[PDB]
Amino acid sequence: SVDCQVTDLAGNEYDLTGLSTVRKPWTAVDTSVDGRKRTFYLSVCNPLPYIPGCQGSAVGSCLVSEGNSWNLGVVQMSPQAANGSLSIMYVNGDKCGNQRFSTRITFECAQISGSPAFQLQDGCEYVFIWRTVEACPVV
Ligand SMILES: [Cl-]
Ligand code: NA
Repeated sequence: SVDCQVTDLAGNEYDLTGLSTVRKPWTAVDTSVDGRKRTFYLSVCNPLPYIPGCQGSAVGSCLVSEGNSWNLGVVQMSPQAANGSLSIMYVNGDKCGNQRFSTRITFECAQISGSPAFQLQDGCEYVFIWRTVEACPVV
Protein backbone atom coordinates (compact mmCIF):
# COMPACT_ATOMS: atom_id res chain seq x y z
CA SER A 1 0.00 0.00 0.00
CA VAL A 2 2.82 2.45 -0.74
CA ASP A 3 2.54 5.11 -3.43
CA CYS A 4 4.98 4.60 -6.31
CA GLN A 5 4.62 8.25 -7.42
CA VAL A 6 6.83 11.00 -6.00
CA THR A 7 7.51 14.64 -6.89
CA ASP A 8 10.92 15.97 -5.92
CA LEU A 9 11.52 19.46 -4.56
CA ALA A 10 12.37 20.66 -8.08
CA GLY A 11 9.04 19.38 -9.44
CA ASN A 12 10.21 16.31 -11.36
CA GLU A 13 7.60 13.55 -11.22
CA TYR A 14 8.77 9.95 -10.80
CA ASP A 15 6.49 6.98 -11.47
CA LEU A 16 7.61 3.50 -10.43
CA THR A 17 4.26 1.70 -10.77
CA GLY A 18 5.63 0.07 -13.93
CA LEU A 19 8.11 -1.73 -11.67
CA SER A 20 5.40 -2.93 -9.26
CA THR A 21 5.06 -6.70 -8.89
CA VAL A 22 1.55 -7.98 -9.60
CA ARG A 23 2.24 -11.71 -10.07
CA LYS A 24 5.97 -12.46 -9.84
CA PRO A 25 8.79 -10.52 -8.17
CA TRP A 26 11.94 -9.05 -9.64
CA THR A 27 15.10 -11.15 -9.67
CA ALA A 28 18.32 -9.30 -8.96
CA VAL A 29 21.31 -9.62 -11.25
CA ASP A 30 24.21 -10.73 -9.06
CA THR A 31 27.68 -11.32 -10.51
CA SER A 32 29.43 -11.29 -7.14
CA VAL A 33 31.42 -14.28 -5.95
CA ASP A 34 29.16 -14.54 -2.89
CA GLY A 35 26.25 -14.76 -5.34
CA ARG A 36 26.94 -18.36 -6.37
CA LYS A 37 24.27 -19.81 -4.06
CA ARG A 38 22.18 -16.69 -3.31
CA THR A 39 19.16 -15.15 -5.05
CA PHE A 40 17.78 -11.72 -4.16
CA TYR A 41 14.06 -11.16 -4.72
CA LEU A 42 12.78 -7.59 -4.86
CA SER A 43 9.56 -5.62 -5.21
CA VAL A 44 8.89 -1.91 -5.66
CA CYS A 45 6.30 -0.22 -3.41
CA ASN A 46 4.35 -3.46 -3.21
CA PRO A 47 5.29 -6.32 -0.89
CA LEU A 48 6.73 -9.49 -2.36
CA PRO A 49 4.37 -12.30 -3.37
CA TYR A 50 4.55 -15.49 -1.32
CA ILE A 51 8.18 -16.64 -1.15
CA PRO A 52 8.77 -19.60 1.21
CA GLY A 53 10.55 -18.42 4.34
CA CYS A 54 9.94 -14.66 4.23
CA GLN A 55 6.16 -14.48 4.70
CA GLY A 56 4.41 -12.36 7.33
CA SER A 57 6.03 -8.92 7.26
CA ALA A 58 5.16 -7.23 3.93
CA VAL A 59 8.67 -8.13 2.83
CA GLY A 60 10.08 -6.04 0.00
CA SER A 61 13.42 -7.85 -0.24
CA CYS A 62 14.10 -11.56 0.31
CA LEU A 63 17.45 -13.36 0.17
CA VAL A 64 17.00 -17.06 -0.69
CA SER A 65 20.07 -19.27 -0.35
CA GLU A 66 20.44 -23.02 0.30
CA GLY A 67 16.92 -23.58 1.59
CA ASN A 68 16.97 -20.71 4.09
CA SER A 69 15.27 -17.36 3.52
CA TRP A 70 16.06 -13.96 5.05
CA ASN A 71 13.82 -10.91 5.21
CA LEU A 72 16.00 -7.95 4.16
CA GLY A 73 13.46 -5.18 4.81
CA VAL A 74 9.77 -4.31 4.60
CA VAL A 75 7.98 -1.82 2.34
CA GLN A 76 7.13 1.30 4.34
CA MET A 77 8.56 4.46 2.78
CA SER A 78 7.86 5.54 -0.79
CA PRO A 79 10.73 6.03 -3.26
CA GLN A 80 12.81 8.99 -2.09
CA ALA A 81 14.03 11.60 -4.55
CA ALA A 82 15.43 14.01 -1.92
CA ASN A 83 19.64 16.45 -6.37
CA GLY A 84 17.32 14.27 -8.46
CA SER A 85 18.47 10.67 -7.84
CA LEU A 86 15.93 8.06 -6.77
CA SER A 87 16.28 5.72 -3.81
CA ILE A 88 13.97 3.31 -2.03
CA MET A 89 14.75 1.89 1.41
CA TYR A 90 13.47 -1.29 3.03
CA VAL A 91 14.55 -1.71 6.65
CA ASN A 92 13.68 -3.75 9.75
CA GLY A 93 14.21 -7.17 8.21
CA ASP A 94 15.50 -10.25 9.97
CA LYS A 95 17.98 -9.86 12.81
CA CYS A 96 21.51 -8.93 11.71
CA GLY A 97 23.86 -8.71 14.67
CA ASN A 98 22.52 -5.99 16.95
CA GLN A 99 20.58 -4.45 14.03
CA ARG A 100 18.17 -5.73 11.38
CA PHE A 101 18.81 -6.28 7.69
CA SER A 102 17.96 -3.48 5.27
CA THR A 103 17.84 -3.12 1.50
CA ARG A 104 18.62 -0.01 -0.55
CA ILE A 105 17.82 0.24 -4.26
CA THR A 106 19.49 3.20 -5.97
CA PHE A 107 17.81 4.12 -9.26
CA GLU A 108 19.52 5.76 -12.21
CA CYS A 109 17.81 7.28 -15.23
CA ALA A 110 18.94 5.18 -18.18
CA GLN A 111 17.30 4.83 -21.59
CA ILE A 112 16.81 1.07 -21.21
CA SER A 113 14.48 -1.37 -19.46
CA GLY A 114 16.83 -2.51 -16.72
CA SER A 115 16.76 -5.04 -13.91
CA PRO A 116 18.08 -4.40 -10.38
CA ALA A 117 21.62 -5.60 -9.77
CA PHE A 118 23.34 -6.42 -6.51
CA GLN A 119 25.97 -3.75 -5.87
CA LEU A 120 27.14 -3.85 -2.28
CA GLN A 121 26.72 -5.27 1.20
CA ASP A 122 27.32 -2.45 3.68
CA GLY A 123 27.30 -4.36 6.96
CA CYS A 124 23.62 -5.17 7.41
CA GLU A 125 22.48 -3.16 4.36
CA TYR A 126 22.18 -4.73 0.91
CA VAL A 127 22.66 -2.10 -1.80
CA PHE A 128 21.19 -2.48 -5.28
CA ILE A 129 21.68 -0.44 -8.45
CA TRP A 130 18.74 -0.19 -10.87
CA ARG A 131 19.50 1.52 -14.19
CA THR A 132 16.18 1.72 -16.02
CA VAL A 133 13.91 4.07 -17.94
CA GLU A 134 11.35 4.21 -15.13
CA ALA A 135 13.90 6.05 -12.95
CA CYS A 136 13.52 9.07 -15.29
CA PRO A 137 11.25 12.09 -14.73
CA VAL A 138 7.69 11.60 -15.95
CA VAL A 139 5.84 14.17 -18.05
CL1 LIG B 1 3.99 -9.11 -12.73
NA1 NA C 1 6.44 -20.57 5.13
